[PDB]
Amino acid sequence: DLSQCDREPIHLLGGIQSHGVLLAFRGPDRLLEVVSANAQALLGRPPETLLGQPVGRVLPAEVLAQWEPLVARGSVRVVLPAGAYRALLHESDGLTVLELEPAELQPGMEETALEVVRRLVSPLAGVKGTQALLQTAADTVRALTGFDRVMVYRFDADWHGEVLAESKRGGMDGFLGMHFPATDIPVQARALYTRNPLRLIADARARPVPLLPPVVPALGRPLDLSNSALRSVSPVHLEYLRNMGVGASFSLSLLKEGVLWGLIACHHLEPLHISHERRRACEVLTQLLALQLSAEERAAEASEDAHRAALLGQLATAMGEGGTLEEVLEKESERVLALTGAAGVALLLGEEPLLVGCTPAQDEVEALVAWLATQPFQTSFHTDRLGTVYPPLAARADVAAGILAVRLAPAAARFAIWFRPEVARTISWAGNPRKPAEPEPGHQRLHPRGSFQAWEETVRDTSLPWKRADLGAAEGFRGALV
Amino acid sequence: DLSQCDREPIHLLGGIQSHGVLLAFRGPDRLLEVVSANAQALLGRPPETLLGQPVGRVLPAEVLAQWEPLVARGSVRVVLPAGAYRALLHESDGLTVLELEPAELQPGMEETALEVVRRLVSPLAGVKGTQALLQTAADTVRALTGFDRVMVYRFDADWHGEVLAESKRGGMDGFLGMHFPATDIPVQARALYTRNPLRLIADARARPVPLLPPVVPALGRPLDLSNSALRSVSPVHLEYLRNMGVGASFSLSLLKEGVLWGLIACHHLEPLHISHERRRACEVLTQLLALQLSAEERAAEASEDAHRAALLGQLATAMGEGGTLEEVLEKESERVLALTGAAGVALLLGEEPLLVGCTPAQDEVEALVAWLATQPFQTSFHTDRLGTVYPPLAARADVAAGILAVRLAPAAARFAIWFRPEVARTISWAGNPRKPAEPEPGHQRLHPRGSFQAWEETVRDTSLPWKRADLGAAEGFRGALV
Ligand SMILES: *CCC1=C(Cc2[nH]c(Cc3[nH]c(CC4=NC(=O)C(C=C)=C4C)c(C)c3CCC(=O)O)c(CCC(=O)O)c2C)NC(=O)[C@H]1C
Ligand SMILES: *CCC1=C(Cc2[nH]c(Cc3[nH]c(CC4=NC(=O)C(C=C)=C4C)c(C)c3CCC(=O)O)c(CCC(=O)O)c2C)NC(=O)[C@H]1C
Repeated sequence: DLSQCDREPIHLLGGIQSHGVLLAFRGPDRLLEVVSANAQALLGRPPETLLGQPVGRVLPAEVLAQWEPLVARGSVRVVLPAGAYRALLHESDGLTVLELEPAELQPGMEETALEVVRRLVSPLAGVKGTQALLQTAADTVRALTGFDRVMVYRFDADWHGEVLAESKRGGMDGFLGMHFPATDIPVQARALYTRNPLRLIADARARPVPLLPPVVPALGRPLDLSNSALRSVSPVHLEYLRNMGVGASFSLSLLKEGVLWGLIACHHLEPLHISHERRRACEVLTQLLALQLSAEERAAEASEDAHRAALLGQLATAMGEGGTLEEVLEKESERVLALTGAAGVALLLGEEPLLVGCTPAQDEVEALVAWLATQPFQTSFHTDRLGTVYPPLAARADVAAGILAVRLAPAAARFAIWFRPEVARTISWAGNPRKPAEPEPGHQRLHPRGSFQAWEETVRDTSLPWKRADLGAAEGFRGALV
Repeated sequence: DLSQCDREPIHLLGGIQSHGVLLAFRGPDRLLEVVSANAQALLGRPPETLLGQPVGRVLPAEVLAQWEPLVARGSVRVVLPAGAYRALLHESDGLTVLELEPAELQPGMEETALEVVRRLVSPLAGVKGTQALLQTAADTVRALTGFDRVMVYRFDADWHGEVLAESKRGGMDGFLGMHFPATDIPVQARALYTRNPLRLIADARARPVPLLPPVVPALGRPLDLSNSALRSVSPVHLEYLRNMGVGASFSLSLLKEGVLWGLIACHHLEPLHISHERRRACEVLTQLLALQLSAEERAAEASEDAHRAALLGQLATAMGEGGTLEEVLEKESERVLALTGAAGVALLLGEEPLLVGCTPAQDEVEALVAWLATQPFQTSFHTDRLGTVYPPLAARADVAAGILAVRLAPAAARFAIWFRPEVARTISWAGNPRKPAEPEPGHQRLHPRGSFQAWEETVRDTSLPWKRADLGAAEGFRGALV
């Protein structure tokens, strides 16, 4: 259900967080289009005052002369009196928006950065697990920027998600694992993330400063301030940081193959600044988890479906050692129950069901196969909510929860299905998971939570997942029987 | 192993490189043991002289401070007068050694080092080949190292291999797709390569130079300068250079998962040098493609094994429809002869076999199992040399070149086998491999082979090797034939 958590158009508000410089260019005489109320404490003149006029009469040697390589390169180094700010510019509406903001100072970066990166890619990164991949990312970002707590909050199925890391200064709180809403990083904000990796809400205690003059003439709405290394970000997300204990919340975003995954998310007690170049090399490490993820949750399969096949290669040479349908589906479906580690399986190869492991009684099954000739799939329907499809076989939530359809033939109920059950689970939310975002009488003006204190919920009457190798252990066993 | 190339004790050989100054202080109260030849140049005295004399009673004030921060840190920033170098050390045989050796002249070395990490990484890399993947990185090695000819090359099957990547400058003789030996980086090299990537012969033409006193007081032979940086080399490797465009080598490990997937040398037309940090930068990137093409085989497998589920599926729902095997197979033949990377096929199910496609004569299909049942296997026998281990069929470079077996019922002579042609496939060999290195009258000191021109090896035999997602389509079939 779309809501104004999603609705509300967070690219175009009134640009930028108060340490910036947007001076923007309709046409070939540059000309100053959308300026910045905060433009008098760099430059020397007020903005209004050169809003109508060229970059001949605006920019100083420093930034101006390297307006050439701006185009050429993407980044340049204006080192004008105030110290050393950045620049960064792309095309907008009819706009060559020069951005521009503070610079890094230390040679650290390469040396710091590197010693850091070779942590997150050693001789063999994954000797004791994937947690140890996840975490180092966390460790290194919090130790590469210089922070307190960070995390690995990944989305799942619902676009829900949970934090899967922690590195800290013994004396904050956290959010260690705890599942907490899908009504946070919503579709308009977290789809602008496939596009615009990195954020910097930082001294997100302070106020947002406007542009000039609100509507960027021609267009109608504000600018398009989405691709801009500065976005002042919404209230709805900042009223909420203020209840959380955040001057700055960084968030370094993620992806492997043209899908999201989760974020990085660095909380800090007071507010901090990270440079174009080094929240760009933040990006180079969040990028570097998304590989070694891809790599060997992939390769895990290969390895881990040899040790599956051997269990097929066993129940195959059974086949080889004397015609014995029933009796050799009996013994080597200890090894079938364990193909997909489960508690049973009933088979309908014509007669009744020689049904073996730890499942329901014939009566129930027979009522199940009929009902299952009613459902629409090419080979194998599976479910992990046995009530949510066929609630006759609810109360069997203790040995049933999912089944593994394989139609052994066309216009027939010839089959085999098995019985995977319910499991504890304490996915723990950051307050009652029902109410995530709660407002005042009318329902147009809504605010944050103000909570996060481990209100538990019990994912229950559920089951496990169905790893690529389950689905695939079946289509090989189709051919076995035929 | 094999011939005066054989034995040579290539590490413990004394003799170092002339821009660095190796020397260790054995003993507890840390006392200068053996000093290195052209040891002064930086050290101000005659080498021999100060052969007793504690840590720093000898080597300056400057380094005496630094003495402390390298015990702890591995690496320090020494700076005497003569531009002045920095030692990276270890503890390579009871004594614990200097490697006092140049520096980074300009803080770009790192600047560059990081951004060429980006070229070889951005998610959307390897999206126009893996020839290109490999190459893309290889292009950003050479970008740093300065060098004038980079390789990146793989050892196939044997411990031979072929230059399968280039990237030279102008008028540079090139091995683009060219090919050469095994007796180059021989047994001795690697065992030494797996533990420390990197080797540098930089004035590869300037002559080594002793280090007093060729054999260690309390041990026997020359040092054992195994792990080091201004070592030298078997007096032969830099020897099979003086008869090439020899600049100075620079080679790396790509130890892929466990084993040595090859390496990547680069030489100039004359002298160069690179630094401790720029070496490590070298190192870091060969870890890279290595990790990269691990993640690519380990992937494109997963693609194949899923790709021929959806084949098999097709197959089994021919298999479970009509009258009998011979009938269903007639068409589905072509579909199974698309599985063992499909070439041809047998099918000895008792009766006179079957030929479904391209095959030889029913006699030769029986005279195979006559041989096969007499010799070993639990199942199956991909030999692509099928005309040598079994030459009754030693002329079938049309119809059969290897085969694929499968025990259909085990302890019983029913198989189901695959014919798989010879394949003409040009090979441009470098000089004559019937000349690894021509020796002198005696056969006891070898100089090398001093020519390397295009050498044709159009082979007729072998057969496009069966892989995992090849071979792998068989375990299932064992199960199918029943
Ligand atoms: C009615 C809409 C609502 C918004 C708007 C909104 N939500 C987000 C996303 C967001 N939420 C969190 C929470 C959080 N605390 C942590 O420690 C971590 C990670 C471990 C998370 C995810 C985060 C971090 C984010 C976005 C990442 C970030 O905040 O840096 C956003 C994104 C902000 C934007 O404008 O881009 C918006 C706009 N918030 C609500 O509660 C509801 C009302
Ligand atoms: C009779 C014994 C022989 C030796 C002894 C020997 N050779 C080497 C070095 C070596 N050869 C190659 C191959 C190679 N890599 C490339 O990129 C190219 C083309 C430009 C070629 C031909 C390599 C890579 C190496 C070592 C890499 C390097 O140069 O650093 C060594 C290694 C000595 C050491 O480990 O320090 C030994 C001991 N070589 C012969 O050909 C025969 C005569």
